[PDB]
Amino acid sequence: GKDNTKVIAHRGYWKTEGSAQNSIRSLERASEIGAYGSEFDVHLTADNVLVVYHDNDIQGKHIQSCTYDELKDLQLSNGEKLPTLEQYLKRAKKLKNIRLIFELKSHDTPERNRDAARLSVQMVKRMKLAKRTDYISFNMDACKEFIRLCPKSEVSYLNGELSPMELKELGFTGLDYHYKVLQSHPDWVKDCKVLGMTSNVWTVDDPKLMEEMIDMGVDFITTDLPEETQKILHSRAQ
Ligand SMILES: [Mg+2]
Ligand SMILES: [Mg+2]
Repeated sequence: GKDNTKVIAHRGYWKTEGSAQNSIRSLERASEIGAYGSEFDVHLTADNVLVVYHDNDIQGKHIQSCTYDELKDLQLSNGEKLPTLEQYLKRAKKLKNIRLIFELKSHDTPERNRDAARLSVQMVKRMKLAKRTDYISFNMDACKEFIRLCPKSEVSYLNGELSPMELKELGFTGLDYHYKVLQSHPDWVKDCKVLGMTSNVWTVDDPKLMEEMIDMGVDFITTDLPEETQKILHSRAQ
């Protein structure tokens, strides 16, 4: 029957010429290929500036305890400067076709996670992107604050241990779980459907596994090879 699986470019479309994880180029290239969404990772600096980067440390600097001034001139793998979230969102605003899959990274206390989530929602709001921005996090305190602040927004849990029923009760609108969790709990995708929630799986790059997850009926696949997933979905729709 009909596949209902859409493609999320993990860290943007970075496995392509001139691109880099979590970059302006990767966001642009995700849009250029027509992916459903582009995922990116967000930290709050010591001085409350939101920046875009996966790892907790960049070139020996721990992002969450450093000021933005210490970090601002550090370069990505393609020579771009470390993006501010504001810069990321200014570019995303002109890219109309694409959903923004905003991962808030885990912060150092529950209260700091709440602060990072509040400031994230404020930035998304002032940049006029609340309609196109979905939140994901490993951190439960961050997720709960996004749910509280944005009851009509999409919020999915990353960490893998809560059933869809448990997530629905907390006000989540989806799960976004490691593929092995969904292999270990093969009924959770169906339960999400029954519960009116979305299912997302990360980070799936092997073609046999993409097929397995599409067969299971995941709403989204988060991948470092987004064009391969698109090809597979196109061939299957023939
Ligand atoms: Mg079919
Ligand atoms: Mg991420």
